[PDB]
Amino acid sequence: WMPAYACQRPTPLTHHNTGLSEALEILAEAAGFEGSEGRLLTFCRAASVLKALPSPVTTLSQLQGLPHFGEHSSRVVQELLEHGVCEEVERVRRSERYQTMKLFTQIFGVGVKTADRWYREGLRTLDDLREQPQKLTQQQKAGLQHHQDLSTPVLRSDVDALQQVVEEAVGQALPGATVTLTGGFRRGKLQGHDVDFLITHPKEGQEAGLLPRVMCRLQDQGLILYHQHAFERSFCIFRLPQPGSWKAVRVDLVVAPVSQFPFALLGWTGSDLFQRELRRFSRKEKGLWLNSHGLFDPEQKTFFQAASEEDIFRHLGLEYLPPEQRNA
DNA sequence: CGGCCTACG
DNA sequence: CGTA
DNA sequence: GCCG
Ligand SMILES: Nc1nc2c([nH]c(=O)n2[C@H]2C[C@H](O)[C@@H](COP(=O)(O)OP(=O)(O)OP(=O)(O)O)O2)c(=O)[nH]1
Ligand SMILES: [Ca+2]
Ligand SMILES: [Ca+2]
Ligand SMILES: [Ca+2]
Ligand SMILES: [Cl-]
Ligand code: NA
Repeated sequence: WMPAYACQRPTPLTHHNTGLSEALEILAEAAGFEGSEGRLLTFCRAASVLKALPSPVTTLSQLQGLPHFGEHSSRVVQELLEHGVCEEVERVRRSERYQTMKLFTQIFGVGVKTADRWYREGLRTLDDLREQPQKLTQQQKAGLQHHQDLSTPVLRSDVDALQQVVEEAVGQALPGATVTLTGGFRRGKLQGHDVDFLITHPKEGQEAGLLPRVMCRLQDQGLILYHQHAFERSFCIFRLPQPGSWKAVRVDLVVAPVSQFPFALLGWTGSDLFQRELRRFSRKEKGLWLNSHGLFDPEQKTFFQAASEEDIFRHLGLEYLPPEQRNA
């Protein structure tokens, strides 16, 4: 009754099993820190199944038949239901390894492989990194410089102000170009770690070269603290004005041709797990290859022409889910 | 047993 | 590798 | 870790 892929079922933002899902997500995160993407995926999928249930799980029995629940995930839920705590989860939480890998991977520009190397070298704190700036890329230096602000959740007021300044720069760069808010905010979240914008133009090809012109206009207005610079994606840090001051905010900008807009909108709206599951479903169940540019039939060697996200869902044989039900 | 999303910067 |  |  519970479909196996997250893209086959609605997942609302508010759900009924946060305690259980948070515990499984700890184990998922720790599996990633140890280099097991497969165990990460299973524990994420099991946590996501719980977010899709209509009611709180109160008894072991209620897991029977659910996909992605086997002996390990079931034992974790068992222990939480019976004792309010799972020893394995608590051991991970309080481990030096987990706490330090979380601290380091939370830096913009630092992933698991980098964090693990630094951990093996004996580094433990952000101060330790700042004292060895030779080990840092320019992206990491920016992430570390602005780490305090980047740890502060971005709210909706920040989004609306950011969208106004992005729209102004986009309109100055190319008349008729548009800006669409994507990411978690489009799914209905009230906070995020960054703001995501998708930029296009209704006339195919007019958007070529647009992102450098936007970035230059934002940089000239003093709004850019960091960006990597032809390009179509920018993972930036913006100097966002605040009353009497400013704060650093992570902003992602993507430019796509309008032919690709539905695919880019779907991909960048997420969630991360929802999109990996949708791409897996497409390839493994339907034989079609999905990305943020298109949906390819490798036997006909043709791309599906979609005018909306709904068209993509329909072509994949899936019930349509609005963004606020993609919170897998 | 092997697979596990995707590709741009 | 990073985005993640 | 779970599944095809
Ligand atoms: N984080 C992440 N996002 C991914 C991945 N693959 C993929 O297509 N995306 C898409 C879906 C996300 O909604 C979109 C933007 O990334 P994001 O981390 O800002 O996601 P979010 O807005 O839901 O998160 P947040 O700001 O609320 O923390 O990128 C991936 O592996 N990780
Ligand atoms: Ca990081
Ligand atoms: Ca975001
Ligand atoms: Ca983002
Ligand atoms: Cl694994
Ligand atoms: Na099972």
